[PDB]
Amino acid sequence: PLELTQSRVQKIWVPVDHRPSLPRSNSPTVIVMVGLPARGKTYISKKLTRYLNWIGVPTKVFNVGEYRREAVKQYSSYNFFRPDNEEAMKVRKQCALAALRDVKSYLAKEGGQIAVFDATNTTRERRHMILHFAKENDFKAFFIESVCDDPTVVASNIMEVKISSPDYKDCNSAEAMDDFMKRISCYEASYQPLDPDKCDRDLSLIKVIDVGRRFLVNRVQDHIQSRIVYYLMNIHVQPRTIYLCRHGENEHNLQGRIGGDSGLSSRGKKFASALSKFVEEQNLKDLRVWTSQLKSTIQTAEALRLPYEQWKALNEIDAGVCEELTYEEIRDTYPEEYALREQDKYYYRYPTGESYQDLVQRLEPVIMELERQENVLVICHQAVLRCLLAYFLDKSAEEMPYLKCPLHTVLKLTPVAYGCRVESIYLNVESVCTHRERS
Amino acid sequence: PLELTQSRVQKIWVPVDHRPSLPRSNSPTVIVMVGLPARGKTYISKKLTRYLNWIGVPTKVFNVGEYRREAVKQYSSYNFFRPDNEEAMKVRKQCALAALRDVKSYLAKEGGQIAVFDATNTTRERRHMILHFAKENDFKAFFIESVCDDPTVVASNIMEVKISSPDYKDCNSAEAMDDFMKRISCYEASYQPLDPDKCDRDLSLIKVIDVGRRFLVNRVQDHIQSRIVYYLMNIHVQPRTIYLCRHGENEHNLQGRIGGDSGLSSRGKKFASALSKFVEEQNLKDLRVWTSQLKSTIQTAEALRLPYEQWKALNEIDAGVCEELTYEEIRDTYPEEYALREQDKYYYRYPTGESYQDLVQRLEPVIMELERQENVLVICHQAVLRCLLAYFLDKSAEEMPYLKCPLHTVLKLTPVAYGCRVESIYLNVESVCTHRERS
Ligand SMILES: N#Cc1c(N)n(Cc2ccccc2)c2ccc(Oc3ccc(NC(=O)CN)cc3)cc12
Ligand SMILES: N#Cc1c(N)n(Cc2ccccc2)c2ccc(Oc3ccc(NC(=O)CN)cc3)cc12
Ligand SMILES: O=P(O)(O)OC[C@H]1O[C@](O)(CO)[C@@H](O)[C@@H]1O
Ligand SMILES: O=P(O)(O)OC[C@H]1O[C@](O)(CO)[C@@H](O)[C@@H]1O
Repeated sequence: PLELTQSRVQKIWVPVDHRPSLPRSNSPTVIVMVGLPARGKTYISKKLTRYLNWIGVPTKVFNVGEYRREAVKQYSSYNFFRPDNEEAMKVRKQCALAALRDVKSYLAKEGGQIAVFDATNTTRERRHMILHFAKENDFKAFFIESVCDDPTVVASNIMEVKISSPDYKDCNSAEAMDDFMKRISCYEASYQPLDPDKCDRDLSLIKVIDVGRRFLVNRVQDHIQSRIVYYLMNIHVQPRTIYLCRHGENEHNLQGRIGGDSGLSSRGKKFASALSKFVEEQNLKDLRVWTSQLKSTIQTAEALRLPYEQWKALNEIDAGVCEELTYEEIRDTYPEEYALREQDKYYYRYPTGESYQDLVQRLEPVIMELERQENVLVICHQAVLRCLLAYFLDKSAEEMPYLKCPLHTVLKLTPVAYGCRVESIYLNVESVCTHRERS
Repeated sequence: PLELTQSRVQKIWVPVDHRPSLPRSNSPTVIVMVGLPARGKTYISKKLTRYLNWIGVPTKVFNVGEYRREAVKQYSSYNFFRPDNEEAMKVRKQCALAALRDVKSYLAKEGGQIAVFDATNTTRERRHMILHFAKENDFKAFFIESVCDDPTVVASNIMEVKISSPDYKDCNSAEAMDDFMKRISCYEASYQPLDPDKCDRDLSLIKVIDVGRRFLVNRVQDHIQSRIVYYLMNIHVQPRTIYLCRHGENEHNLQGRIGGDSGLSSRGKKFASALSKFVEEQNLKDLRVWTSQLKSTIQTAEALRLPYEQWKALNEIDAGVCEELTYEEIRDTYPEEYALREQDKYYYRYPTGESYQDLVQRLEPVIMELERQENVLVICHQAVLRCLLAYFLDKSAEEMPYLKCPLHTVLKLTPVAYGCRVESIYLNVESVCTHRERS
């Protein structure tokens, strides 16, 4: 009794499945965005979706405006958003219902876990309809409202991401700004904010007040909602830069050996000096420096003459029994293991070691702290860097083990208009190449 | 250049410190509890302190009532708490100032990081005085207010932990309840709740409303405050049971070998059956079962015929190079390593392996999820179990590696009146002993 087998790829112990002659084969969530236009609802939707997908929760944004741009060919003006525009009001409702139809298909038929319903959802009527849709489909509903009265914040959002919208292609900055202000005004009369005190007392919600200065949290039901709330409380919209790089070339790199805790080669030491000059030239008022607990990243940070913090979570992927071996020695000693990894690089777990999937779980606290911080330099390792980069660049689990993260190269990340601007800076020091493409 | 040495105990790479001829050698936080008596302030203080200490943040509670019980020998009645009691009002202020004096000494001179100031702090005047004390000593201030108007909740708190207070030793349940209600009334007139809208807008605070049904979060400044907020949102006061046990005896246990991924011995399989009978006899409506990804815990869970979830975070401490070795083989092959561990069992890191300190960091998400859940059975390993037990039993880092966690024994944890009631249930199946006392 209790016969188990270890799955070849993930190394998970499962009950031996001696299928008979005829082999026979929790609740999803609708995140409801709430608020007036230019309140960062799309910014929240996109960032939260990026984080949830990276941690392994399949998430998708359903933006009602995109359904509208598809149904109504060319956008002319705020007149489309008028409350007295009978025809456009019918079209807008149809677009919201078509988005909900795609929400049902995503959560009930496509293996999606979270659907972010990105719309104004400013009226109790619209929200009651979304709740009815959730209850009838056995979906949980979690509301995220963004409340802000600052005209500087509103004007800045219009200038940064609204004027550049496909709706304002034929318009100049002044026309687009004026039209958008009138467009916001169309929503102000019927806007009923969330009321957790009386009306929305039984709803699970978060009210993000004054661009995250204050929060009203009501009835957090589960793990995922609690995580979202913690995430929203850790992120900020302050300007900053994230620099990511690997340790300078090490002795194992020269021998083509994986893992281990070898020190910097002569070229690696040259990169470390080059990195110090680069850091100095960036003229950053304050900079946090993070390393792994492995020698090569610490030696690189030592060259900076700056305080640094060592994180065990930043240590390179653990290769288990394959540690300190070359890829040729892995193919010759463990050919089955080598081929299994090549076929499923993200989920593959090394024997007594890790997978890229395990790395994500380990790096989640790193990501949360990266979000809290401002200027940060992370000196790490190839697999760790691919994982962090997949988070910032919204790369899938399938692409993550193949992202190009060369040695002696700084990846400069600048958060701007929904995404991250990525600049690469090679510090002109030769090294070996450790990148291996798929087969 | 960049000469580093690896510290023998923790295995941390540090710059080689060639001290010259004459060798030369962030801000603490005051957590302010706010609210009327019988609002769970002491419950919050104690639980939060237990969590913060376990994760490695030195934390201490300063309860003003304990300073009062020390200054004023015997407690007679609510008359001591009267606003017109000039003498007792002076004494109570002196007690609060004496507690603050000990807060300053703890944070500035004893290496304490967090001081939980456990008092009513119901008036703006008292809170302004605490803020002045924090600003002058360069301490951060974070307010935690508990607001509840439910008379059932208040009466239940008086019955559960107030009537049994050293103040009510000579009183019967009815006298003590009546005196305590009058005592609460003494505070109601001068009570000024936190106002993050106008008056307390610049204060860093959390308002816990209706026993954690709702939260008002204002100006979370840093990492530790964000963590506290996340913790408060994950804990609950619902009745439940936590069962903790190790996998049934394995083949490595019989050989006296550490680590590895061996399967259950014949006795281990007998324990697994005994555990199923025990679980069945507990008659729990719902029960979550958690295991590690190691075979022995999964085989134990397989005997239950219940759904279970495997956590890589529950995997036994990694012994690095010492994996699959007996303690005799460790002492003979690695005598320096063996002696270093015996001297500093909590901080000692195995080469390419872990410390109990690393285990805590790995187990933090397990603890957070254990808090969210109700009835949970955790089937794990000796070092993992000691770490989890140290959290629930408020054991120090020094005691943690020596806690007794025998094989074939269930530790039944029942949360009641500030602590955890611990019941041990041996399932009458023989095994080897893996416990090793200090030398
Ligand atoms: N109202 C409004 C908002 C707005 N205009 N934006 C766009 C924006 C982009 C880049 C820079 C500034 C604003 C936002 C971007 C995000 C946003 O929601 C937030 C903002 C901040 C937090 N949390 C915190 O800041 C707590 N440390 C959580 C959610 C609100 C707005
Ligand atoms: N008012 C009041 C409270 C009160 N009487 N107690 C004592 C208590 C002990 C055991 C059982 C029930 C209540 C409390 C114990 C804790 C407490 O503060 C909480 C309560 C709940 C949370 N969070 C959540 O429940 C969110 N899942 C965070 C903090 C408030 C009270
Ligand atoms: O997943 P991949 O492509 O093998 O890359 C990860 C490897 O890269 C290295 O960082 C350097 O080759 C190794 O230490 C690690 O095993
Ligand atoms: O810290 P200690 O006392 O060595 O106990 C941890 C050890 O106990 C075991 O779980 C069983 O002996 C080992 O796998 C592990 O190395």
